[PDB]
Amino acid sequence: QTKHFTLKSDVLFNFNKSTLKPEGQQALDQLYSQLSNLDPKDGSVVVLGFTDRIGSDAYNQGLSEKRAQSVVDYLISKGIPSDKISARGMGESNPVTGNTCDNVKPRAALIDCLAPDRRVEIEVKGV
Amino acid sequence: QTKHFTLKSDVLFNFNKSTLKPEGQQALDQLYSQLSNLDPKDGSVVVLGFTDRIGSDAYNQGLSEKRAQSVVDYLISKGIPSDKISARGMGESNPVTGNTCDNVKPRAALIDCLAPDRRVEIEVKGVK
Repeated sequence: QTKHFTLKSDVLFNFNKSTLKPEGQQALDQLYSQLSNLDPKDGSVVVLGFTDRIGSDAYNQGLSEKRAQSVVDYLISKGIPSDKISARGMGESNPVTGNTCDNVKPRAALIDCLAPDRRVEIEVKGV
Repeated sequence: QTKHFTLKSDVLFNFNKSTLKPEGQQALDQLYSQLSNLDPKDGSVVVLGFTDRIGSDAYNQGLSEKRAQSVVDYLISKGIPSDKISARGMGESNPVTGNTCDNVKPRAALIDCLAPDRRVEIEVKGVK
């Protein structure tokens, strides 16, 4: 059995930062039950960080990876074994919004429209 | 005679980049006849780039400069002599909004509130 989780980066992290906000800690707490029912042998967890097509929530590079790694770190401290979990920074790839926001021009409104693309996804194999 | 022009950085550039956008070229095209009719002996152009207060001082300064050079480089190609036009990046200093946005959240609302600070200012000296 495979499970999929999506968290909002706007809730998890401050702008340009990868330190988990309290609300982000809580959202990982609330999912940790089901996020940890792993097969001892072949259970694995992959944390994938994404931003939007203009990278609106960062001005420094590497933040989608930093954020995924930051989520891994937290989850390991909750009790996922470190050899069972890994982080990847997917940047702007695989946008959820598709072409929805192509014609949105103001910076504020474009940020809003692109919110669904600013997320961390978690794939759990073997539950 | 001195003249002052202000362009919206949001129109001229993409977020966190300094490549002059088409609509930025076009906005420059439209002011051109107002900033090219210069005196050969006293006429000068200065292009100032400003950012909002979000992020690093030094970061915003650098971004600021590149944006100003992009505007200058383009204006040079429309026909302004290189020795009469100049670029100066100003970072987050001299904000138009003052403290108006100090407590604004979340980020999109703040970005919207800080818009007037994200600008390119152009000073034209000695216009005929």
